Amino acid sequence: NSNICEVCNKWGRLFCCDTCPRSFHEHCHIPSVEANKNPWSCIFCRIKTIQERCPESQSGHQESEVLMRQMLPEEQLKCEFLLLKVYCDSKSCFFASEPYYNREGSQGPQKPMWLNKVKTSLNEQMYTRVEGFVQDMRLIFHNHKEFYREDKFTRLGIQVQDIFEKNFRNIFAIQETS
Ligand SMILES: [Zn+2]
Ligand SMILES: [Zn+2]
Ligand SMILES: [Zn+2]
Repeated sequence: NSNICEVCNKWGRLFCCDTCPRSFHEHCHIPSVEANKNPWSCIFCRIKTIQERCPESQSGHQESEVLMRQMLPEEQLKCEFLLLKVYCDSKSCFFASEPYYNREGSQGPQKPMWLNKVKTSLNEQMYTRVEGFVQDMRLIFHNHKEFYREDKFTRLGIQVQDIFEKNFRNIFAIQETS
């Protein structure tokens, strides 16, 4: 197994996966690492298995169809994974915790959002469809863009959104286009 967290790339108190070499801190894994379960499989492994069990799930889908899906166990897991994929980028630190807004010539967003809030929402099963999750994720980056305006810091929003969007298209096998 690995000696650093797959998500945050640090050593510490790690829990090792039984079916692959990855390792995680307890609250870096999504969901948080389970109390017992021997063997244990991580979220990467559990996603692999869904794809192997249904090979045609990798065929192209329309975004619109994927968003209307109900949050049944397998879509809940893919959303969890997609969220984990964003936390794997170090720049996620700017979007993790609750923001505040006091900049000359800007107003705060009507609906603030951050990664840890979406984590808690997924944890508490507050989304009934994929759409609710995706909307809150996009809202994070949209809020950033509108607030920081021409300040070059807006680039951080574009960049982490791109990681979100790429992984969205991969996990949910969105039809490739030109
Ligand atoms: Zn970690
Ligand atoms: Zn694994
Ligand atoms: Zn099948």
